[PDB]
Amino acid sequence: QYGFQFQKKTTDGTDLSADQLKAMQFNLTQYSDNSFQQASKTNAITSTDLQALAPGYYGIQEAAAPTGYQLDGTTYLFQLTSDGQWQYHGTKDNVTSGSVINGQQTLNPVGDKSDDFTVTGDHQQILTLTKYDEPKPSMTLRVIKQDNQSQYLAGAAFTLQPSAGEAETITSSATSEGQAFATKLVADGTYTMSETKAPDGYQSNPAKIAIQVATTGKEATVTIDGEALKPSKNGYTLAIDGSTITLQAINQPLAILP
Repeated sequence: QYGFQFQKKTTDGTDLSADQLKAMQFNLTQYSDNSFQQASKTNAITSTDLQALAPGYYGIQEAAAPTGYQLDGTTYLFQLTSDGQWQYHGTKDNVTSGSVINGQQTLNPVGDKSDDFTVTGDHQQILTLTKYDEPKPSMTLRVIKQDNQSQYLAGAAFTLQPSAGEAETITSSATSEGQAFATKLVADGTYTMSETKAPDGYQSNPAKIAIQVATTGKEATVTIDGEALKPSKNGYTLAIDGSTITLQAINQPLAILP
C-alpha cells in the first residue's frame, strides 16, 4: 500500500537524536498539477512517520531543521502514478521534466554528503528521501594565562560552565598558544567562563565571563561581571580571528604580609 518516508542524517557524522525531532519539521505538499504551481493539500511528517500516498504530484521540504544545523529550504518534487512508478521533477527553483526513479536518483548535496530518493519495498512502492543536515556554524574559545610580568602561567584553571551538559575545566598552558576548551561553542547557546582556581600564588579573579552565541553562529555577546566590551577590561583580553574568540588573562602575585 503505496507510502513515503524520510530518514534524517548529519554530515558532521554527529548522531544528534535527543532534540533533533525537537524543532525538526518537514512539510509534504500534494500538488494539483505536474506544474506544481498550486498545492491542493499539505501536512507535516516526521522521521518515524510513514504516510500512504495515492498517485499524485508532490514536494518534500524541510521547514525546520533540528536546533544546530541550518535548514535546506529546498522542496524536492516527485510523482506516484496510477501504475505504481515513482518519477522525479527537481525543485521549485527549477522544475524538471520528471525522470523515472529506478533504484535511486542522487539529489542536491549539502557538503561531502548528498541526498537521494531511494525506492525500497517488496513491490518497489516506497520512496525514502534521506535528508543530510549541514552542522550549523560553530565558535572556539581559547585562553592564555599571563602574569603581571607578561610571563605565561600554567596550572591556572578556567572553567567553561554551559547552559546544559558537562561543565568543562581546562588548566592553562604557559604557551603563546595557550588552551582552547574541549567544548566548541554552540550557536544560540549561553555559557560562563571563570578562573576555576587561581594559579597557586596569583590573586583569584572572581569576575565571571558571560558568552551568548547568536542563532547565526558568529556572535559576540559577552558580559563578564556586569558589562560587555568591544574587542583588555579586568585584565581579560578578547581577540576574534573569525571562528575563535580568544582570552588573555593577567594574574596578580598574591599581596604578601610581614
